[PDB]
Amino acid sequence: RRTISAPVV
Amino acid sequence: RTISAPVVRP
Amino acid sequence: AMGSMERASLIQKAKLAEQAERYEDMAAFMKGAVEKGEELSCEERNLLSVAYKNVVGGQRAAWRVLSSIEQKSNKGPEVREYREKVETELQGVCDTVLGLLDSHLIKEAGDAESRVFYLKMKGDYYRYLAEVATGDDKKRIIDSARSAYQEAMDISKKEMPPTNPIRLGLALNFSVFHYEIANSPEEAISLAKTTFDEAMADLHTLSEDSYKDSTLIMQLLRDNLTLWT
Amino acid sequence: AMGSMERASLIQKAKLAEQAERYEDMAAFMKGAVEKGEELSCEERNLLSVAYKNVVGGQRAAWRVLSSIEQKSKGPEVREYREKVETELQGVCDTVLGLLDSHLIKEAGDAESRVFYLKMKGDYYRYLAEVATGDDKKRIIDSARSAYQEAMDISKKEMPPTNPIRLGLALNFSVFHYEIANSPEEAISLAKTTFDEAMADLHTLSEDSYKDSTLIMQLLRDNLTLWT
Repeated sequence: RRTISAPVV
Repeated sequence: RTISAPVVRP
Repeated sequence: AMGSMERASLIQKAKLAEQAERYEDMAAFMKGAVEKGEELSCEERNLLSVAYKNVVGGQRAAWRVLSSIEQKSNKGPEVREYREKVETELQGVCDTVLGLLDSHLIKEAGDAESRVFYLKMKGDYYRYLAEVATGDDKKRIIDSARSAYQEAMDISKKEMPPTNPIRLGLALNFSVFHYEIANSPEEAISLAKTTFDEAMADLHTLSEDSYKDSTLIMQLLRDNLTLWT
Repeated sequence: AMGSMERASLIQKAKLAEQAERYEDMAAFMKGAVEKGEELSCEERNLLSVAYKNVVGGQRAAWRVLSSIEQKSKGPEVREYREKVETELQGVCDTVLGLLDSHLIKEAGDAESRVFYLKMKGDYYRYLAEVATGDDKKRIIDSARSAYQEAMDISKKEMPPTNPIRLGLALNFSVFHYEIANSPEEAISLAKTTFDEAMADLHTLSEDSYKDSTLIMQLLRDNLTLWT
């Protein structure tokens, strides 16, 4: 786990 | 499908 | 240039390049489509964002590989020179996306969904610049990212439900900015937690489709909370 | 373009571009290395081959995806984009064939280096054949045939039947027979001979040399099952 940002679906 | 010579890693 | 090409042909070729995993071509085709000067549809906004995310994504992951090899400290100039070359390409792409947003896409016209989409994307490409910036330039860039995210948040608070996937994605990216960029973990934890809780409350109104979409993103908030707390 | 950079520095940055999966950068660094005009080491040869194989790899896969879309039917956009990708791939094959004929292919050297470069020449004419038509196709097919044939004649004379470079050459010439020259009989016949003649001498190998030879024998066996 590292900080994750919004994906693009 | 058909396979050709891969890249060699060593 | 894409100036000689029909807008409709540019959109089709953007879709072909996505299918072929040619994301640099997909981004050039979508830029041509934007420069026609008509608004993007929801589908077109997502093509534009997927193209430039893939391009800058590859560059940020290269920059971090090279920046690690550079930081291992106990030495020729080659690693530094290649890290600088990748950095300059990354900055090139962000300035291109930021020029498209300011010249063509960010307006006071349009629904909340388009207005928020474009101000979040502004906040995001300033955030990608802040990751590689130093000194006075970094400070200016951090301020530009904060103002775009804050303006996007103000609109999403007034004009969207707390479960809206665009509003959740914005709140996630803004907490990531608070934590990774602005050295403000308290503000990061507070925003992710409030955003989670406020969205939890409205989930029962949502069909199966929009339930999945809200919860996919609400989990990313909880996973960051797990990591930060 | 890479002219102002030291040869050692281009080799280092080719290795960083590979670690960063920047295969276009890696290819342009290795091209500047070749253009220094000194022979490539076995390790440098492999970095050049890796770099251009990954560039041309992405273009052939894109080209395949668009060609299949084109075949299931109609505005001109699919053909136009297929043609732009085609044009880039030809640009890269022409660069490789130019470096091979200007700098790498020599009458000097061991069998390993001379076969490695003639095989590569066959491979890049084969990639051009995959997208060619008409009179151009016929000339390209003859070019690929003559590079591979020249490489086969050296490897039969100067190399044992287990040698991985000989085996990868024979695998790629069999692919050429099946995919490009529309002779599945010669493809199966070469793959089968290459495999059987290697198996006869397998017992002479040990350690990584045994493993490297059986790696490529598996691919000959994979193609033989797919093709028969």
